[PDB]
Parts: sequence; C-alpha cells; structure tokens
Amino acid sequence: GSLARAGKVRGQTPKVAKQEKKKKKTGRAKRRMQYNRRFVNVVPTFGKKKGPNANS
Amino acid sequence: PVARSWVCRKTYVTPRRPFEKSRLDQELKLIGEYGLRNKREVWRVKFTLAKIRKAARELLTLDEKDPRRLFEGNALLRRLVRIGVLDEGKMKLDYILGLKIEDFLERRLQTQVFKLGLAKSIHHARVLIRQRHIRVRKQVVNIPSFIVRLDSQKHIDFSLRSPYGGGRPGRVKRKNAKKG
Amino acid sequence: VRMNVLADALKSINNAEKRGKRQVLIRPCSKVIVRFLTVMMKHGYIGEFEIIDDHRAGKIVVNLTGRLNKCGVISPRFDVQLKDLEKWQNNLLPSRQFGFIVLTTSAGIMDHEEARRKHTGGKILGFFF
Amino acid sequence: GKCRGLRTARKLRSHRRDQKWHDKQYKKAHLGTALKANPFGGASHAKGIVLEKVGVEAKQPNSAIRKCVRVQLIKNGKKITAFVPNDGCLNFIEENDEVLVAGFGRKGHAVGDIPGVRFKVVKVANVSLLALYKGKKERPR
Amino acid sequence: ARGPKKHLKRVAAPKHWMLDKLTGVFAPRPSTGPHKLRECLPLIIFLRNRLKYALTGDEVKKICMQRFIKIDGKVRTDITYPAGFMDVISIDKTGENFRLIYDTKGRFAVHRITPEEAKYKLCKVRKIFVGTKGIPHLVTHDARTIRYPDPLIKVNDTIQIDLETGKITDFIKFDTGNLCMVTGGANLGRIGVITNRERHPGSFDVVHVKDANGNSFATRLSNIFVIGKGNKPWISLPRGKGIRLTIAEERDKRLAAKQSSG
Amino acid sequence: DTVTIRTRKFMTNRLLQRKQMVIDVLHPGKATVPKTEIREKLAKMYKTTPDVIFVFGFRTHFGGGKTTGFGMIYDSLDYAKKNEPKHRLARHGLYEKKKTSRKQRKERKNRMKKVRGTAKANVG
RNA sequence: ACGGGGAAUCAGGGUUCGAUUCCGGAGAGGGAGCCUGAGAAACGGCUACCACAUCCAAGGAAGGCAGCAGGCGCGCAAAUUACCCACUCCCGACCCGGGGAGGUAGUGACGAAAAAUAACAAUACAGGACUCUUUCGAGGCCCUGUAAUUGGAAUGAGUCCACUUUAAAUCCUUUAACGAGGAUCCAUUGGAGGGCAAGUCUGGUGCCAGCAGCCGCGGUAAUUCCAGCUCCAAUAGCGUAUAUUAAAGUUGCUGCAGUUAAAAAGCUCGUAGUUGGAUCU
Repeated sequence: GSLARAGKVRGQTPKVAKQEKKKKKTGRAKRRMQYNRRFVNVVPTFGKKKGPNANS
Repeated sequence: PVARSWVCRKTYVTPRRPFEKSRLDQELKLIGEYGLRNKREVWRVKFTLAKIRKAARELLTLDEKDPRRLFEGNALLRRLVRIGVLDEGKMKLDYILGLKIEDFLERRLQTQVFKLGLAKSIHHARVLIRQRHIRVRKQVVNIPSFIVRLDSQKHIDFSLRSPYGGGRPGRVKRKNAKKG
Repeated sequence: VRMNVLADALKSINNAEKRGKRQVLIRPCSKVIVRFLTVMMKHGYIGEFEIIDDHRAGKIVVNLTGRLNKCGVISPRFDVQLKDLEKWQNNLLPSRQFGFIVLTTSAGIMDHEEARRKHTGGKILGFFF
Repeated sequence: GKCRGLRTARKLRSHRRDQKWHDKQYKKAHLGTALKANPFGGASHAKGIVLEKVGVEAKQPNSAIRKCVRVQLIKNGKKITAFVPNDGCLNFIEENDEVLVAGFGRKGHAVGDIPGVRFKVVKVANVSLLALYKGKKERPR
Repeated sequence: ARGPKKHLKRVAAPKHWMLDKLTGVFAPRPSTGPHKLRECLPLIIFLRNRLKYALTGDEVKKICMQRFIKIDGKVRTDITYPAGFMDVISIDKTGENFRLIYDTKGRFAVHRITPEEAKYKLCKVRKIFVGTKGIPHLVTHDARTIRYPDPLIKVNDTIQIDLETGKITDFIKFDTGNLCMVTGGANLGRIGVITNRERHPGSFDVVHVKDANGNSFATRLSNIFVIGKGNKPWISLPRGKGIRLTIAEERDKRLAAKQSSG
Repeated sequence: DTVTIRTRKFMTNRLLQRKQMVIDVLHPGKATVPKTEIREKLAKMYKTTPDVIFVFGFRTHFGGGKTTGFGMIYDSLDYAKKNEPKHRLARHGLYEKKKTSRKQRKERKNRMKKVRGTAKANVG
C-alpha cells in the first residue's frame, strides 16, 4: 500500500492553456439561441437524428 | 415577538424527472415562443394552471346546486374571464379543464406588447418593458410577467417619459448629438 | 360458519354470471338480500326473481341478464357519511357514468345516487356494476 | 387472512406496530443501537485530527490503492478512516491537522470498491479540498 | 402564572376589532370594566381605528384627556376603557352620539344616533337578588346594580334606563314574539323575533329566532338580548337591520351597487 | 410642468383642532417636491398661514407621476404646538430635542442609584 | 418527549416533524425554606446548603445573562458589546417620566417573491418559403447564423445632487449630471457509457493515478481517469453529506405476502379478544 504515487497522472499531464473565446450569452438570450438552433433550424436534420455533439 | 409576517409561498414546482426529451423540447418551445428567461417561468405558469385545475376539480366533485360550489365556481370563472384566458360564452367549470398553459402566457405584458405592434419581437418587448418604455393605463409597468386584464388590454401605451412615446432623447442620442 | 348471508348471495350471483348462467339459486334468503336484489333490478342489472318459501328461511331463484359485471359486498358495513361518499365511489366504481354503491340508510336500502338525493348517509352494504 | 371487523382497530394497530420492527430501516432508525454505533453520532459532518495516511487496496474485480487518512474525531475521540477523494489531494493533507469529514453517500454503507470506508474528507485545515484541488486557495502557512 | 397579565398580543386580540398584524406586536389590552375583554371595544379602537379621529394612541390619549369623550353620560379618560353592547358614546365637541351595536357580521358598527336617543340604553338583567333588609337588587350585563326594581322584572329581561339618573324607565319581558339581538356565537349580530325557547335543566337553554325575511336560527339563551316588544325595536338598528345575507346575495348587491354608481 | 396639489380625504377634527387630509402631488417631470412647497400650496388653497400646516409621509409612486402623503391644518399655531408630535415641530423648527443619548442617561441614572440624598445631584 | 394551534407530498389512505415568535405549562447553576404583597414558594427579592466563582489590608464583603448586546467553551451548526421611545402597547401619584418589551440599523446565499447579463444591418454564405421559365440565375416576403469590414438607437448596475423617507438617518421610490461594442459592465455549478440531457473527437496516463450513488471504466487504438475543444442541465444559482416524505402495493385500513422465492404453530382443546343464520308493517 505505497502512497508514493499520488497525483502522478495530474502531475505528468501536459498543461494546455484555455483558448480565448467570445463570451457566451446568458439568460433569455441563451435560451433564444438554443430555441433557434434546435427548432428554427431545420437544414441540418434530413431525418437521421444526429446528436448535437456528434464528431463522427 | 416581532411585528413581521412570514407568510411566503413558492410559485413553481420542479418536474419529477429532470431529463426527459419531450418535456425539455416542449418547454424550450414555450420559452422561444414567449421569450422567457428560464424554465422557472414555464413552471410558474404551469403551477398557476395546476392550482386552477385542482380548484375546478374539487368544485366539480361537489353538488351542482351547492352554495359553496356555485359561489367559488362563479368567482373562479370571473377571475379567469377577467384576464382573458376564458371566453365569456363558455363560462362553466368543465371548460376550465380545457385551458392550456399558452392561454396564460398569451396574457403576459411581454406578449401583449409584442402583439400590439409596440415591439419588433417578443425579446424586444421584454427589453422594452424592463427599460420602463411601457405603461398600462397611466402607470408605468416594469414587470414582463404582468398579466394584462381584459379592461387594461386597450390601455397599453408607450409611456410618456420614454423617447418612444415621450420626446426626451435618451442618453446615447443626447451624447451623440452633443458631438455634432 | 356462515355469516353475512348477503356476501354469500352476491358471491353466488357473481360466480353464476361469470359462468354465463341464466338463473342462480340463492339460499338462505333475507330481507337485506331482497332489498339489494330489488335495487339491482330497478337498474336493469338482474331482472325478475322469485322467492321460494320453505318454512325456515327462503331461497331465491334469480334470473340473470348478462348485463352484470361484478356484484360485491363490503365487510364490515362501514358507516358512510354523505361527505365520504365520493371517496367510496372512486374506490369502488369503474367510472362516474355507471355503477352503484348500495347503502343501508334510515330511509331504507338504496343506491348512492338516491342516498345523495335524500341527503342521507348510512352503512355501506355493497356495490354492483 | 387479515381480520376485518368494526372492532378490530386495536388488533390491526398492534400487529402493524409489532411487524414494523421486522423492517430493517425502521429497526435501524428507532432501536437507537445504530445511533450509538455511529461515529458521527447522528451528525452529517465531523471534525477530526489526521493520525496517519493509509492506502487501502480496492476490492477484487479492479486494482488500485485508495488514498485514505485515519482520523480521530474531536467530539467523541473515535478513530475513523476517511477517503481523500481526488488525485494529488493526499498531498494537500499533512499528518496531525484538522479535517472536516462527511459521509460517503450511502448512509453508513461502504461506497464502491473501497472496502470498509464510509467517510470522505471535505475540508483540510479549514479550507475545502476542492479549492485546494482547483487552485482557488492555497494551504495556510 | 404569578398574578394577572397586563398585555394583549395583537394576534390574540378579539377578531372583531379588525386589527392588522403588521402594525405592532401588541393590541390595546382593554382595562377591567362593565364589559368582558373579548366582547368589548376599547376606546382607542373606536376613536382611532373606526372613527379615524386619531392616527396614533398618543392622539387618542390627547382626545381622551381633553375630557371630550363621554361613555354612558360619564367622562372617561381611560383610552383602553371597555365599551360594549348598547353603550352610548357621546362626543359633545363634535356633537355626535354613537351606540355600540353589533353589525350583522359580528362586529361593533359605527352607528350614529340622535341626541334624544343618547339619553337612555337597554340593559339585559343578569340576576335578581334580595339583600340588606329585604331590598331587591338587579344586576345587568353592564355590571350596574339597580336597587328596588319592579317585581315583574326577572332574569333575561332587558330594562331601559335613563343615563342621567341611572334608573329603570321601562322593561321588556323575555317571551316569544319579542324582538331580540344575538350577542354571541355564530349568529352574533342578527336581529329577529323570538319564536320558541327550549329548556334544558342543568344545561344551557336554546332560543329559536326568525328574521324579518323568515330565516330561522338558534343560539344559547345567554346570547339572546331582547330589543323591543313585539317586532318593533326600542332602539335604532344599524344600516343593516339585523338581516344576515348569504355570500351570494352580498356579492349580488355589491355588483349592483358597482354598476349603478360611477 | 406645474405641480398640482389635491386632497383625497378630508375631515374636520374638532377634537384635535385641525383638518386632516391625504395629499396627492402631481410632479410628472420633477423630483419629489419638498414639504415646504406643499405647505405653501396648501396654505394658498385653504387660506391660512403655512406655519399651521404639517405634512408628512410622502411616498412617490413607481413611475414618478404622483406622490401621496398626509397633512394637518391646525386652527392656530398654539394648538399645533399643543397637539403635534415633537419631531414634526422640530422639522418646522419649533422644538429641539436633548443633545444627550440613551446610553448616557441610563448610565447617569444607574450611577445616581448608588448614592443617597442630595449627593445624587452631584454626578454626571 | 414540554403539550397544542400547527409544518414538510396532495390519487385516496397515510408517514414523519412541531426547541422556535400564538395559547397553556415549567425553570432561572442544583435543591430547599421564606418575607412582602391581592397575587411569588419571585430569584434583574431574601435566607441557608451543594458546585463554581469576584475583591480583600485576610478581619470581611459581594454573586447568578435559559433578558438585550457581547465574550469563552462546546461543537457540523447560528449576527452588532449600534440608534430610539417616533410606532405597538405596558407601567407609574402620571396628557408630561420610563421601557435592550418593542421599533430602526455598512459584509445574514436559512428560505420565499420579482428580475439584468442585451434589442434592431448592406454583405458572402447551408438553406428553405405562394405558378421558382434553368443542376451554370429576383431569395431586408419570412426566417437562422461561421463574421479579423459595420451602424446608430435603448437602458440600468455603478458614481454623484436635490434630503422624499425617518425619532437625526441608510433602503426602496423620484429628479437631475456622468455612466456600454471584445457593450472586458467578461455567470456559474455540475456533467457528456447507461439509468439520465449531452463527443467510441484530440493529447497524456497504461488495473497506475484516479473515476465510479449502482452497473461498471482504467492492464500503450480509455465514449468513463488527467486535460483541450465542443456539447447540455439548471441558472444567480448549482454541487455534496446527513435526517425525513413520496417513489414503498418493500409495513399493504384502502392494499402485500406465507406449496417450491422469506414464511402455516407437530397436533387438538380451550378463556379473554374478534365475528356470528331466518324472522316484527
């Protein structure tokens, strides 16, 4: 039961900085963006039911 | 001993199942249609409608010629007709159970401001109300959830101190005209 | 031993209706059994019946129209107030359109609709639908 | 079968009251023996002093070494082994310091592959383990 | 515990004072007097909450200490003085007189009376006893002891006394057909004609009363206060004549009044 | 842009020798108008000097159009000094409160409690 | 375990809770005994003993915050040694005095209500929308938006003025002067295998570190760990630990079960208990 290895993986993981991005809207505007993307935009869906984060 | 009052009441109820697709899609449809801020406004209108339906049901269980049923049923029907969610022609307890959540969301000041042409969109209506550009009768109303009555429907004006219905230019216009 | 002859009568009627028979023989008869059968028959559920008189305790032959789904007794006979009647109908009846709870009230033995018409609560005898 | 009589209320009540003692949750919550055996004594959290660091081996189907600390509670002096949740978080804990320890989420039951451990460390040296983990706060000097 | 209490919590006060809960912790604890704590009206409540002549209790104190208020013809400087049923309140400076009469909702109405009617009041007698060398006595609901009463006056009858002299002027017997008022319970404030009395020895009697519009109600005998002989009252009744309206007719009248008046 | 002063309720209170009213103030584009201006307007309206008029409790409605408050018009200045609260008189400048504090008075009283005789008047 | 009014889901029925502002009771460190008084076995009264504890010149003297504040201690666990009698009332010999009752207050996310963090282009675009004559072509008619080229209008967060408010005051409200283009005036908390909404994308790690309420993931191509990006759930709020309710028809009165899953006593009498046939106009 050696405690020598503790935080080894969090220690040896390469440190990648967070990229600077445009701030996201909040409140009613974020909900409006969600509603427009999911119910007003019909182009992406031809009827195959793909997930919003499908990267394949 | 204090001279205060602790009578408070939560105005909504959280759904039993946090993640079900049909409810999420329907509530997002409602938010997008009526320009609401979060799911809590949908749940608040849902809670109002559910309380109304519960009262109507408990009245409908009573005797038809029951004095309490008659009195409270007429009171509830008058309250629903007054805000314009129920037609005056169909004023019976059984027509209450036919009401939907959208009948109540149509009576918000946001919806009435967008529908009367005072705003370009429902979100423009919300920001117009929140920015003190709208008055109902002679009173400036600042709450988008203001449930407009039937008698105050024709009195939603564009205020008198706002540049849109008043005539004093705002901060930005004054500053930019001052740079001419 | 045999207690609650009404329970036996109603169980026999129910069992004979399940089997698809046209007549059922009920014994022993009683005043409450006759009143329950009369309430059933006024509503068209059971049709005519005949009381056989043996000199000790009658038997009843009941014609059976195929209209009856279930007749049951409630034991013990709970005292039911007019404000608790709706809960009993929700517990016992298939819907609010058909089905009756038979109460015994000081105004006699009748169904729950009549008991509400006469503004009487009583003791629950049974139900039929 | 059960008794159905207008005067059977006492029998039904007494039978229900006697049969409730055959319910595990009811007996646990009303006998009071599980309360005296609880190191927290009915409390949600407790403060203890870290006696040593220990690594407990995971249960058989999977292999790992779980970084725990043996702590002694201040209220009653009882000895407790508490899991230090995240990685590297055992390095945030020093021997002989105060830690706030909560339950593991199963109401006195062992959680996951950690054997015989039902407590976890929440704060060490009056700063939360999450603030130390995320770098929002540093260990006091 | 340990002797009498001197405070009254505002929420423990009688509900017919129509006090609100956010004003303060306390209600004016009515002082001891001719009327009970739960069925009286403190002078401060009448002068401030009802008549709105004062905004605070200090202004009520100023009004009362200016010796402007007369209850039953006597100047009363106590602002928590318990004024009760049939008590006459006369304010000479403003030249108005009030009689404390229950309205049909069980609350003391602001009932203005003429100065001629402010010279007497009706008192229900509570007991008749003989004492001190065979001298008959008479105790009223007003805690007044009147010596040498008429031998025909018995318990539960109401006498009429002149306030200036404090002597019995007339009396009404307790009998069927006589008009009465209910001074306690669910039917408190209602006016009707006594139709039947049921006697229950060792317990409370029950008196049955019928309104002018034929509504029949009942209450205990202690709650009955006969107003006049027959169906006519000896005192002036409030705006409502003792008729209790059901909520349906109340709403109908309110809606009709809203429609007619603009 | 002209301030309008109205009086919703009105009662002649001969018991306290005053006229009580609720006051409506119309200042659509102005701030909450000062009590001195309201007193001047009420003096002009009710034909009396403004030093017998005491106004208080002015709350401006949301939006900024109307302000509602209460007002008294006493028969004479003497009756005003007799019947008004001391703080309203101080607002008009007719009264001045003690410059001491509750702590100081309480401690002085408790120190006085520790001595007997004329010596009580020798502490502070 | 102070009792009750009452509080936490609504199928119906229930299960828990109620130290806590209202009512009743009790107690003033623990017991006990009293004086005065209408009323006390009173403790911001007294007299003892017990346990603590203050000053002392060592002879003696003085104590009782489970009142308001504040300390220490205990702890997972709880605020200022503030202002005032202006309100509500109470007390007094009293219209006048007093009240840490009570009312009012710069860091209270217990909890509850309302409610910002944005609203409107020419433009290329993947588009579609009333007979589109053309896959090479009117798409501010209706809408979405990769945007290192745009534009004016709106407003409150904030800072300040006017003392509205109030017992001097802060706060909300009101009016003025500044106050928005990464409107940097920059929303977070937990997740992305399933239960359960949302990536078998990339890098590192290689049964280690760790994750994981449960099933499981990790043993060099990890959908689960450590991270980047992207995605979604609620949102000024989210996570966690406990107690508790529903889910639990897994305590079943409604309404469970007992051949083999846990289960009917080896058998039979038997008192209490529970239940008890027809029949009276």
